[PDB]
Amino acid sequence: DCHLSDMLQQLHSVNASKPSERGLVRQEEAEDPACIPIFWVSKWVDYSDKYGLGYQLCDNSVGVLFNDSTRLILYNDGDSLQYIERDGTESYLTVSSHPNSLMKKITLLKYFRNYMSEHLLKAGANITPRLARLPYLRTWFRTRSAIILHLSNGSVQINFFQDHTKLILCPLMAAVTYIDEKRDFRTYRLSLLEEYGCCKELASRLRYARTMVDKLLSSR
Repeated sequence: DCHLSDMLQQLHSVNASKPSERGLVRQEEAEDPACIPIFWVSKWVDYSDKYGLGYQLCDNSVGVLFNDSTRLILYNDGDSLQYIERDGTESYLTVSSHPNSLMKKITLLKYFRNYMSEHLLKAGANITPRLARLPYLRTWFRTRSAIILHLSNGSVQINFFQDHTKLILCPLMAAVTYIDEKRDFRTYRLSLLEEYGCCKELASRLRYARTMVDKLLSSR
């Protein structure tokens, strides 16, 4: 994929600049407001053992990547749907049209939504949000330390288990959004982090992110 290789040059470049090793870190100068992601995953559910991965995007919409490789999205109007077949074909339905062939998949997805509503906290419920198309989870994996979520607008998001820190990388804006342990949000242009450096926390997570993209390319 083009975007994934684009993101690999961006991440390496920023890492080979050793931004945590500057004389004085001027991280704050690296911030670009024009680079704030339009979409990120706020909540997610790993029912992969029987059904697949359900997630919530920041706009309150939800989606599932089923085990049969199919995909379904529910918009924030709570009725409008998008179904994407295994072989990539998209289509638009309402829930209330009652398609018999999708009721199971509707119900499944509805469970997911209901569940993240009562049982999970919204990651980045604060972030100031910065017109674009609504993406689906292209693919995902988890390791021992994080879960990686690869969206179809090019974006890759990473959520570390240890301490709740998260990354939203966009290869189009060539920008990274870091979410620290206090749920504070900041967006950076990767090349300005090269120039003005950054703290040891963000640098070490960007060093990790690059390995995860090496994992995505290897499995794509």
